[PDB]
Order: sequence, then structure tokens, then C-alpha cells
Amino acid sequence: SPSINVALKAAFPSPPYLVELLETAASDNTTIYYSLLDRIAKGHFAEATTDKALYEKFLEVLRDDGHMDPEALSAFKLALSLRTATPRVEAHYQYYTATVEPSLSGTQEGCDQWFLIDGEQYCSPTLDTSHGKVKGEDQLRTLPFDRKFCVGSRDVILYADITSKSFAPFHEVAMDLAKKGKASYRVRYRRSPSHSRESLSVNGYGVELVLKRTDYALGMKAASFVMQSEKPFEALLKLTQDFPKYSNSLGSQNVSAEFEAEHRGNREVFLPEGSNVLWLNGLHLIDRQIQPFGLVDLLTRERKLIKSVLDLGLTGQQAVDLLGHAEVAHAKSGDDEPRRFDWRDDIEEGQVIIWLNNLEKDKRYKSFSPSIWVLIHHFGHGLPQIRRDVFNLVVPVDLTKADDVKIVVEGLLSFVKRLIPVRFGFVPLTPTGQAIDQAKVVYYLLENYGLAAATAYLEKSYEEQSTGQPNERIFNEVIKDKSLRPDGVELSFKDIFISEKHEKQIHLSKHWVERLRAGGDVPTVFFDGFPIPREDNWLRVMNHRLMQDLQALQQAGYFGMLNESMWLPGFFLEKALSRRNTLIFPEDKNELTVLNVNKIYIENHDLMSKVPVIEASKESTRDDWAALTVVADLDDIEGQELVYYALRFRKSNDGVRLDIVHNPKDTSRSPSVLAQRLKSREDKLLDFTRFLDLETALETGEFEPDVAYDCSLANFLASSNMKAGDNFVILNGRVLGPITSADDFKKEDFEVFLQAERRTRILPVYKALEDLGLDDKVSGPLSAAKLTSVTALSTISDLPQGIFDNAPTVRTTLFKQWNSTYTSFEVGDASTATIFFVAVINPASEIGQRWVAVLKVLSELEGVHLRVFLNPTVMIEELPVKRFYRYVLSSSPSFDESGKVKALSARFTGVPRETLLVVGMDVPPAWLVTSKVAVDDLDNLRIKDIKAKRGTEHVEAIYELEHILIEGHSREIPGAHAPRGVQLVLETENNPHFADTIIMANLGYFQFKANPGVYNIRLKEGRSSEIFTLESVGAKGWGPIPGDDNTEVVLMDFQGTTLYPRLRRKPGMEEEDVLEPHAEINIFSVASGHLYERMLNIMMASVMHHTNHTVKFWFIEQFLSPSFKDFIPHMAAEYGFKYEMVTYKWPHWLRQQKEKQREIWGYKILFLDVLFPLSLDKVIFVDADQIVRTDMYDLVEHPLDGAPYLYVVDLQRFRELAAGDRLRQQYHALSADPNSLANLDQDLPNHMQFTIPI
Repeated sequence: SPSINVALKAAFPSPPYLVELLETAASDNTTIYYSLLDRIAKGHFAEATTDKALYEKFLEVLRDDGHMDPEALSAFKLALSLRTATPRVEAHYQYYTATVEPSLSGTQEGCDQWFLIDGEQYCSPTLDTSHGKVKGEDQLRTLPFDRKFCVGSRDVILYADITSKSFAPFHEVAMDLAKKGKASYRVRYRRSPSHSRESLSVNGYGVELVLKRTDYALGMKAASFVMQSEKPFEALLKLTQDFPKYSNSLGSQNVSAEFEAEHRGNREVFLPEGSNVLWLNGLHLIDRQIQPFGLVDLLTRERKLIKSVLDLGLTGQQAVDLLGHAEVAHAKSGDDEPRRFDWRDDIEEGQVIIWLNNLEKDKRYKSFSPSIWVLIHHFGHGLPQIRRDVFNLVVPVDLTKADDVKIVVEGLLSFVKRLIPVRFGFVPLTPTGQAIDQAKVVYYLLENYGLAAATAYLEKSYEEQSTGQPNERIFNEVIKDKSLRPDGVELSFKDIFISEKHEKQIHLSKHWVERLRAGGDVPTVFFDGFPIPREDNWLRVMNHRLMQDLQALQQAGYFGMLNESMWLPGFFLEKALSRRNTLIFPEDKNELTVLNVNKIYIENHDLMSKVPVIEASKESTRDDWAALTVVADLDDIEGQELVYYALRFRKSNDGVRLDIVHNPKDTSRSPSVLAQRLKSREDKLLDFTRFLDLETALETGEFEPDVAYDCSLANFLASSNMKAGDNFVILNGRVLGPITSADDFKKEDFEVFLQAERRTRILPVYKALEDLGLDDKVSGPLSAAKLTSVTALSTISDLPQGIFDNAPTVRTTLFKQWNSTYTSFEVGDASTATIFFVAVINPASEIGQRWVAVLKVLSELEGVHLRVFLNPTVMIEELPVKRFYRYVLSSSPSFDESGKVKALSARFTGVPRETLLVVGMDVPPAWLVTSKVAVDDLDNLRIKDIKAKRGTEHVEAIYELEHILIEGHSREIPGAHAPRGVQLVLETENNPHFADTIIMANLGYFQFKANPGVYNIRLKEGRSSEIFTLESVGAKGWGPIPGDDNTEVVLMDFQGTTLYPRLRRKPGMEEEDVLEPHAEINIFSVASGHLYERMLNIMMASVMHHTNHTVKFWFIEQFLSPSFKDFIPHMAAEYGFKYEMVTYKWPHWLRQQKEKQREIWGYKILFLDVLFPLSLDKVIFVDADQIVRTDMYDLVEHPLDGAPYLYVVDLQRFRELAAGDRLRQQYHALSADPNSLANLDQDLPNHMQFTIPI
């Protein structure tokens, strides 16, 4: 038979089978994790014979008993076949070997499950007879895979090994520990050493067999041919795998027969040619979203969202038309559009903003008429010239730094100089020390001398030097140059420290900035109310709105409502609110942190009942109803004070379902009695005249410690990601954090939150349902809070807008709009469905085959309405599908003979015999797959040749995965600029100098090479720990979040750890990290194919014999065949030189390539300086053909001076001006259009020969 046999195997060994079940079934359920850990210590699971008969017991338990529904049993089986949760188990294997062992300083007598209590080791299960001691970085770090079994005054850990039966009692020892509310418990799994080197045969991969000789109406003959073989989903794929072979059959048995000809009312109504916008229940997907491992990690949160309302009283069809609705295009189109704000200084008392423009009284604008009607009748793309104040701008300035001062000095004084009919001004910021001392001179000069002098100093300060500490002798100049016209109050001189220039103005300078929160991560600008972020580029946001203000006001003019007696600045400040609560109206207006309120109060039977609730009385209407969750620390003066103001807020509105869950600071102080102080007097709640009435009820009530209450909280706080002591106000699911004090959210802000939330989410949730037919499932605040939390997970993109490539989640209703007949059908379960893949795929596509095979496996899920379409594209001149696919994805757990863990692989029967097929690996974008188990060729897979070469038509080549990426991106504060040049050494306690990948210009790119394990990330001592400092390596989103200062990253998945750290400057120095304050000779070369390998080899032999010195080597792993890998150490000993191998990965933002040749030149010249680590300098790549007779000394010993690089790698100049990082954006501009490169490894560096030297 003619069949290549390709399997994929992970480098890391197989985890035990019982615990693979124990993590997929009990993944995130705090309850379900410790329950499946009891049936093994009972007998049920510890009874099994083989690996088949252990999974079996799980399923019937996780269905009839009360774990999971059957429309997820098959999904459990599927993830178990794909071994998805397997790397998660290797994090415990690694934490033990790299952190648990360095503390473990004793003898394992035979105490299989040695306990960890109070920094001491106890082999004995009764505790008070030790065996060892705990060292440095304590294991009591709350790692997110040893979940919280209640809480207590002392934190305890155990390392159970379930493969051994000795775990049964030792596990039960600390089961009672947390039960009686005495201590906290968590189970971290143990390395079972009795295991074999059983390889983890990974799947979720595709097998590409490209055609090198590819170049010796078809997408319509084949298109009409699937609705002719009468197998709508099974026969669609039976073309998608071997299309390059099955092209002749498209000329035999009425293959044309244009019936789907009238079915060309598809593109001219919904979507153009040559694209596949795969729909998921309402939202749009991309490539980095539609694949194997990167898709099921997204099919469960939608599942949770949907059923949330089929309990309230709806269906899966009446949920897709409810989420993909007209009113849900407000979940995103609403928060970005801001509220009006108040900036008037007359609340401070006219003492803060200082003005450059004075439009009405200016003696430079008199040329215009002072009447209002000037703007009413105005024409042109430009601005309405007038002598009256309509527009206002306020810009804060950090006087010590030169970046913000430069703006008044230039930016503002340019718009004033260029006659803009807008009033520009600013406030002298008073935050970081010195800018306060340099703000008094600004007020001294303007009140006591005039506008000239203050501005003069500012400019003349910037032009001369830029005074860090206010300069006096340059101030004497400004005095003795403009000392005339001292209006209001007269001179003081030199030492400013009086009762006004010093006092009033600086105090009220801070009063006004705090009232509208600007001083921080975002130095926020203003303009006729509405906020403006200055975290990167302010110029765009206020300028687009600038044109939109005048035509908005013109409508009021058109109607005459604008009287001649009306102040034009105080027009946009009519709605306007006092204090901008940033928690309600964020900086980044597209970022609503909402965790489904229905998902919270539903699997926590004690915590969601023992809460002092005040229902939204049935005395009032429907839209008032809302469940303001108030989770706060009532044992603190800035946590119990918000509880009483929220209570007071309920008094005013009968639409408040109040919640007062105690969030205690003190862990030994069992929460329940504090909650019982408010649950005892819950009947007559919010009937308290003063705060003192609430403060006397928290002393009277020494209740019994209900330890059952504190354990359900330990299941809620972890799920909702919450902190203790610090507070968070919630309404229908919307978190505001970190509520430092009760001043951040007074009662006069509880209404403001109800305004915006009613506006954006509350009201439209009822309107979507009113024009639908199910308006009777809005039971009180309850349903309405579940609805306003389901529709919030629709506008939350999985990927922050501006990294991978946009991914804007938009829920619309056009997916199902297309006449559904010829190329249309709905295979699978429909009305009783859970996941709704209403799809639209074209058969002529490079990855459309992969999606046909991925969605085949997702279709096999119980209750899926995978609707399928078929748009017939025509735009092709050469072969559309140049490759032979086969997707390795299985639903029912793959099981072997006596139940062993079976291998999911790929095969090609009856495949072509006279075409070379390049075996390439298309698998999630974080897999350092390398070829290691082969005998034949990568570039050469003719079937007729191997039929003789090895003796049969079969192939026994097996590829090997060895690395799971940690791809990420670095940012900066204030400006989110690129932190490039920074050197970072990712490291564990056990493995110090491990690996280092530099930050690059493309939004601070980095990607660390590692396998499942617990890591941290250092900056190497060169320049980093002097001018740059990482506050938090953002392992938890772009955010930020008050509980993620974690400079620790742990990996145990497939897609890597998407790390978004927030590196910040040390205050002071711009001074770029990219610029300065084994052997002496080395060489690298590229290779692909057994023939390419041998022509490379003779170059290595004719380069370690001609020269009298030491030469190391640096070729690239995956391209090389296993034939070559068992060859280099041989020539490295008899000749006497050194091997070593380097490799990297093209990110999801950089132009990938089709045929494996263009790929090679991408990695060769752009990926150069990052391939080799920092502990190197000179490399001498020479093409895999030449021979070096020369002494290789006058190749390293060669002056370059400005020239970075058949080349001369100088990793000192290559890091100084970052020519590799430059060639990245150089290739980005000349790869979109193939109208610039014949080749890319010798034409990209020669185009920039004058700029980037040789």
C-alpha cells in the first residue's frame, strides 16, 4: 500500500492516566476537583485494571451522580483524546524537580505523601514528629493548580501521588483539617517515578505535503460536485485532503452541472469572494482563533453563557438571535462614546487653570463679530472663525520632565499663534516633588507680572537647559526683562514661600486634578467635558472630536434653542457630572471587566444564601431592578462605610437587590460571625439614621463561628479573582477596582454608576427581548443581572485590540441571511443545540481545508448546529491547493490493546508517486516541532523512489515536538512605547542562566523557549537594572489588575503564556538601552534536505583545518533531517570542533510563508541577532557550497565601524543599532506586495545599503 506514516510526540513524558481524567473533568470547579479525589480513596477508582477501565468509571459518575451534562461528556472524551490537560500535570512534575526538591533536605523513609505544614515536613500523619526542613522561596506560593480547600489561620500543603495506594489515608488526614474551619488545604500532585519513558504522543496537528513541481473554473466544478455526491459533510472533506490529486475527476460524470448557478445571490447580498468569516453564535473569528487547541479553550465560556438563560426560560435559537441582535451592537458601541464632565474652576474658587487664549477679550481676535449666529451659518472643512468662547481644552503638565512641558512651550503656543477659535489652557501639575517647587514661579509670574513672564520662563527654561530644580539666575533675567505692568499684587522676589503664590494655588492645583483624575498612568487631557487619554498619542482623539463639536452645537442653532443670552462654553457642561469615577468610565473605553453574575450565585449554596440581601421590593417597575453586589471588608473604616452608603442608595431607589458579602482581612477571624452581625439584623435593614447605627451592630453579635460559610467563599473569590481588605463595588456583574477608600465611590457615585450602566447595558437588555417574544423571563433584578452579564461576555474580545491583528468582537444578525438551498444545509442537532457554528467557507483556500477538518471534529460534539455554506470563488490562475492535508483530531478517547494510551497519527493512502512532498508542520503558533524520528527525506517524498530505496511504499517517519512557547509583548508607562534593547534572562530557582530573548521594536516582542514548568523573569545586569524596571510582568492581561504584580510566569498549556508585562522607566533618564553608556571564531549555516546537508558538511571540514584556531558551529534544528543529527558529534571529536543548535519562531504578526523556501530567508537575515544568545559576538555564515582555504582569523579580526554585517555578524553593533530589529519592519514593508523581492536574504539588506551597512 502507498502510505507515509507520520506521528507527533512531545519531548516530556506521559502523566498518570487517573490524574489526566481528574484534571479534564475537574478543571476549574473548586468543588468537583476535591470530589473526584475521594472515590479513589474510597475504592471506586483505585479498583481499575487497565487505562481503559479507569476512564470508564469517570463518565457514568460525571453524568448520573451530578457533575456534568451529556452535551459536554463527548467534549470531555474529546479533550481526553487530544490530551489537552496533559502539560498541566507536568507543572507539578517540574515544580517538584526545580522548587520542591531544593527545600526537601532530608530522607524519604517511605512517607509517599510527606505533609507540608508551618514550614516543617512531617512524614508521620498525626504531626509533632518531623523529618526535614523548608528553605527559601516557600512552596506556600498559591500556584493555580492546587486549589483552595476552604481557609484557616495556617496554610497547609500535601504532595499526594495517586498512582500509589498509600495516598488513600494521608489525603483524608487534611480533609478534616479545613472541614472544622481550622486550616487551609491545597493538593499539588506528585511525580510518580514508577512511570516509564512513555512518550506523550501529541495530536492537534496537520500534515502538509506541498508540491515542489506545482507549476506544470475548477473551484466551481468541484464546488457543484459536493452537492452531487449526496454526502454533505462527509464528502466535502474527502476532497479537502487530496485536492491536488483529485483534479482529473473534475472532468468525468457531469461534474459541472450548474445547478448552484441561480444560487449566486450570496456575494452580492452578504460576503465577497476569497474569504471565510467563520461565525460563532454571533461573533467573528480569525486564523489564530480557528484551529485545534486554540478553539476548545473558547467553546466552554459560551456554553456557560447560553444555558445561563435557558433556565430563565429561553432556547438556543432564541439566544443566538438575542445575542446576535441590533441592541447588542451597544455592548461595544457605547462605552467608548463618553459622558459630559465639569471642569469649571469656580468649585475650587477660580484658582487652578491658567489660560493662553482669551478669545472674547484678546485684542487679537477683534477682526470677528462677537455674535453667536456667526457659527450657526458657517461653511468649510476648516473652523468657524469667531471672537467668542465655545471650545475649551485643559492639558496637565509635569514641569520636571521635558516631554509634557514641551507641549505648552510648543504644541499649545502654535494653535494660539495659528488663530484657532478654540481656547487652550493648562494646569501646573503638582505630583512628583520638584514640579511643585516649579509651579509657584508660574503663578508668581502670571498674577504679579503678567502672561508674558510666566510663559517666557517656560519657553526660556526649555530653550536654555530645562530646569529640573527651579533656576533663580535665569529667573532674575525674566524679572529684569518684564518687570513692568505688575497687576493685582506687586513684587516678592527670589524666595517664593508665602500665603498665596505658594499656598492657595498649589493646594487647589491638586484639588482640581483629583476631582477629574488625571495625575497617574494616564496624564488625562480635557476638552468641553469628555475625557482624553495621554498614554501614547493624544493628538488624534481630541482633533477628530474637535470638528464634531461645532456641527453638534449647530443643530441647537438651527432650532433657535440657543438664545443670544447663553454662555457658549457652559453648553457641553449642562449634563456634566462633578467627579469622573474612572472605575465607571475607564481610560481605555473598550475594556469592561465583567464576570457573569449568574455564574457566581448558583454553585455556592451557603455563601449566596447567608448574605444580608435587600430585595428590590415589588412596589416599583421593571427597569429599576438591578443587583448591586457590594463585596467589602466590614472590619475596616474604608470598607464598612461603603456598605452603609450603598444601603442609603437602596433607600432612595426600590430597584436595588443589595448584597453584603463580608470580605474579611483577617483569615483566622472566621468571616461568618461578622456576616451574622448583619444577617441577624437583616429583617429591618437600611433603617439607620447615621453611620454610628451600623457601627454599633458590628460589635453586638458574637455569633458562633460557622466554618461552613468560610469554605464556599474560598470557591467564589478564586473563581471571581478577588482580593481581601481592598474592595470592589459590583452591579449586575461589573467590577470596579481597587476601591482603596469609601471616598472613591461615595453615595453621589452610586447613582452615576446606575446612570452609565442603565444607559449602556441595563435598558437595551429589555429592548432586545421586547422585539423577540420572551419578555416574561426578566424575574426581578435576578434575570436582568444575568442578561447584562451574558451580553458583556460578547463585547469582551479574547485578544486585546492592537496586538495579533484587531479581532473586534461584534455580534450581528447577517450570518443566517443568505438563500439556503444548493450550497446550504444544517448537518447535526439543530433545535436542541448548544454551540451554533453558522459557517461560510469557500472550497478553494490555503487553510480552508484545515477548517473543514477542525470543524468536522467540533461537529461531533453533542448538540451542535454547525450550518455549512459554500461560496464558489473564481480568482485563481495557478493551483489553489498546493498541499495534501490530513487533520489529527479524535472525539472518543483513542485506546490501545490492554487499554494503553493510544497514538493519534496521520497517513496517506493511494497518494501520488512522482511528486516531491515537503513534510511541514502546521500546528498551533507555539510549537517548536523538530524532525527527529526519520530515515527518508523531508524535501523528497516521491513514492516510486522509496518503493526501492527502503523496500516498500510505506514511510515510518515521526516528527517530534520539543518546545511550548511563551510568546508575549512588552509595554511602557507613561507612553506605551517599545522597550527594545532590554536583556531578560527567564529563570527558575533550580535553572539559573537558562535563556534570554531580547525585546524588539514591534510592540516589545519576546518569546521564551520552554516546556511545562514554573518560571520567573530577570533583567540581566548590563543596562536594564539602571534605567529600566519591571513593576509587573503582566501574566494576567494588558489590564492592569491589582492582583498581578506577579513577576512569575508558569506554563502548562499549548498556546504558550501570552505575557503582557508593563515595564516602566526609572524616573530620570531617556538614554536608550539599545545604545552603550568558548572560542574567538564561530560560523553558522542553513540546511534543508539530505543533499543540502552533505554540501554543507564539506564546508565544515574545509574550515576546521585551514586556520590555526578554535571554531564553533550554529545551524538550525527542525530543517535538518534526523539523518544529519546523528552525524555532527562524530566530526566534532576526530576533527576536534564544537556543535550546538539554535532555533526560533515566526510570531502571529509577521508574514508567514507558503512553500518552505521563502520561510528560510525570513529566519536567515531578520532572525539573526536573537537566534544566538547574549554570550556571543562574532559569526561567519558562508553559503553551503564554498570551501575556506583561508585562515579564519582575518574574518573575525576585521574593522567594521558602523557596519553590522557571506557576512560579518558583530553582535555588539547588531545590538547597538538593532539592524535585525530594523530588517523586521524593513521586511514588513516589502512583503505585502511581491513587487520588490526576487529573493529576501540577499535583496532586503542591499536595498538599505546606504542606511544599514555591510
